[PDB]
Amino acid sequence: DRAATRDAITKQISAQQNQAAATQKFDDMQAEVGQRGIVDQLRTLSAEGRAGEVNQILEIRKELTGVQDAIQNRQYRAAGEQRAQAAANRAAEAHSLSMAAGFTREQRDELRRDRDEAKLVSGTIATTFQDYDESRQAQSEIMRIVGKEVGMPTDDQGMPDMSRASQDQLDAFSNALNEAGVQANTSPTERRNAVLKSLVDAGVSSKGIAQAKQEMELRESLEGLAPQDRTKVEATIGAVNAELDTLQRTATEDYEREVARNPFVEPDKDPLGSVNKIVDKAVKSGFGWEGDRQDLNNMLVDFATNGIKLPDGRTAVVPSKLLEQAFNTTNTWLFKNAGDVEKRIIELMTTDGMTQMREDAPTIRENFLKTVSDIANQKRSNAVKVTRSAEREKG
Amino acid sequence: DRAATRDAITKQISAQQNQAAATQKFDDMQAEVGQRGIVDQLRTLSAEGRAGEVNQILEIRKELTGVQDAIQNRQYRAAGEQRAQAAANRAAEAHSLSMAAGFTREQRDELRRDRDEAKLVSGTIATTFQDYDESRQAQSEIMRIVGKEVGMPTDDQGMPDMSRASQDQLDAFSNALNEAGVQANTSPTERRNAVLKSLVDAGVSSKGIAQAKQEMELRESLEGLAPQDRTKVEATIGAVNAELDTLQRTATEDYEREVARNPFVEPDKDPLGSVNKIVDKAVKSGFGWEGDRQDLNNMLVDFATNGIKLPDGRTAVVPSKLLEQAFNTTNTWLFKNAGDVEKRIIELMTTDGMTQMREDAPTIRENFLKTVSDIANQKRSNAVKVTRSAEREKG
Repeated sequence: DRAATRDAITKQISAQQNQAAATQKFDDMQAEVGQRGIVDQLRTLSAEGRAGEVNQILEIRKELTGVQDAIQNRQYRAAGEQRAQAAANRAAEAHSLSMAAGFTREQRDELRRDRDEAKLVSGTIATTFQDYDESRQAQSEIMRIVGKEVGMPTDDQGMPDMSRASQDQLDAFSNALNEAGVQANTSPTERRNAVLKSLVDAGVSSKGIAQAKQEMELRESLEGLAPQDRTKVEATIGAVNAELDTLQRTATEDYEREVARNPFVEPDKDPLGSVNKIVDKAVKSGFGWEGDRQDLNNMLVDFATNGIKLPDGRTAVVPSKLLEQAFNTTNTWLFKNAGDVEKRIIELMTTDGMTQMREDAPTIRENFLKTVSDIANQKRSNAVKVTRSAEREKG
Repeated sequence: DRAATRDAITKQISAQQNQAAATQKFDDMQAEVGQRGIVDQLRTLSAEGRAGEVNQILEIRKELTGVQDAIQNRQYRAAGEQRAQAAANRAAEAHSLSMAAGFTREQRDELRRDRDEAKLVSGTIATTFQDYDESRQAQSEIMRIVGKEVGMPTDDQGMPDMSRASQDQLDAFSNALNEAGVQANTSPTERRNAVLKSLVDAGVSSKGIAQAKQEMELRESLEGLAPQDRTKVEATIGAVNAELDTLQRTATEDYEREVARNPFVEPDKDPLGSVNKIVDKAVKSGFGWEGDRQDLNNMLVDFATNGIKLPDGRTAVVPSKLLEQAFNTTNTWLFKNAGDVEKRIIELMTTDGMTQMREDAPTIRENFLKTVSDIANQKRSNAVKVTRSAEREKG
């Protein structure tokens, strides 16, 4: 548990509560309390994935090949995006842990703050849209009932067809609206300002506000499109983002392989419980500490918790397999006292190649974070440009 | 493990990281993460093999014999090429190990460097094409959807037929492009310059750059061809390379038989653990070392690791079966002390025929390497000439 005093906690903590609320709301929505729709998986992680799920809800070899190709492309893109996001989250957590040596915000927590603001924006927008959808369906019930009562050309969804509805056809709906209902449906403006206020309540930099406004314009444009036109637009967006996706995924495999090579770039809390077995290797037919197994365990967990005092004047946490290979010598009789083993680990951590790898780890970590941030920014930028160009061209 | 200090490592190490990245990317692509295409094996080792796999994806006795003949010829050529490549790789590794006696680059590592540059070029180009293919399919989804919407003559692939598409037919695609999409697809230029920069990042001699440019021109020409015309062109390339393939394969059997004859041309790390059994033959009813089994093992592994001091002033590593036949005499009582057995092996390695075979091994090894390099260069040269001539003749 944490016993630290919050005190002012002006930033990164109100955002923490807001992101906790967003996560619990997403979990509750995914749990599907009661009976609802979502026949398919309906992950709704992103706009492209949500459009793919909607399509899933919806000569012969032509369509047989086309449907399969669409499914394969959508699944590949979504899997790549989600794996990249998870890897970036893990890398950001590792970078924050590494920087937390020594509320000490600096550039690392600045990057953390902007990424968390983006995550908060995305979660809040998804929650707002999900909440709106239920009201849309509830009101569409009455739109369909009224349309059937007066009688308009309708399809499986029940709402009168936009293309087939003439002015006289829409006159029945106008008369019904004049009669009762009073459903203004003006939310497409009020909505975003409300969200803005919530963001103002949370505290967001101008970049996050711009991202939220762009998400509003693109989401409203997408909602205004017909299902077929919406699918066409989202698939064109996927095509124009394909090269960015390929660059992002390739960078992710490169950086995760580098992580697999480097323990310093990614620590782990599991080996904190592993070190005990190494203690056993100091006892079985071996001359180690003079009956100081508890002392050895305490000093090893301290070293794996706070780190060794590097001679340069810094403190670095020793990883697991480097520690065990340092302990595993040709004959254990050489390493008996605590001073000897700490001198051994100190001199081994000061290896030239090991040192170079140590200061290489944060650089590659921050490069990975910067690259994924730039990839996301470029994806959003090309998406907003294409969507606004299409909207202008249509009308 | 290796504890050497990298320090500058300007060459052959950045290339090492790049080739490691290429190999892991190839392994990941071959693993087929998730669901994708590639109904057949789809090895995609070379252009000819990839074309054969594509054909595999695609009176009566006429076609029955023709398909079988095509499959047999393609399989034979691909198997010969891959076996030759593997044998050449093993020979190059053995030559590097032999030269490493005594970062000592010389002509052997110059040949290694140029071969590694060629391998890096091939791997990077294959990875770039594989990455591009997914985007091509994703965008072809929308091209097919739009073409079906407006309505062009189409086949199982879904894209409108090039020959059947008139100017008026392509006017629908032009209007759709003016409408939305904004898919420039200008990569066929930017792509290669990007690769060039990566090569500039890696560090490549001018010959490698020329090879990469030729691979670009031939790959783009192949991509521009129709499937039937592409098959015709690749089969003509195989026919014009058939004599080079025959020369290459015959040279490979000759040189691998010579390797089977000569241990000096190809050592092995396995007998390093085998020598121990010979030690047993020195104990069972035999007068050998005076209780120095560990000393004998240490001296034998040293001899098989660093080599014996030849009287000429050089150091050569003794092979396995020559060693065991040196030890296996008519009566083991003659060879008891270490000095006697080392004198025996020294005088046996100085045999006139054995010596001649010793200096014959590197010569035949480098001849094999030069021959395979020339075969590859001539194959690429005739391929580029035929492809450019065909491209000029078509248009």
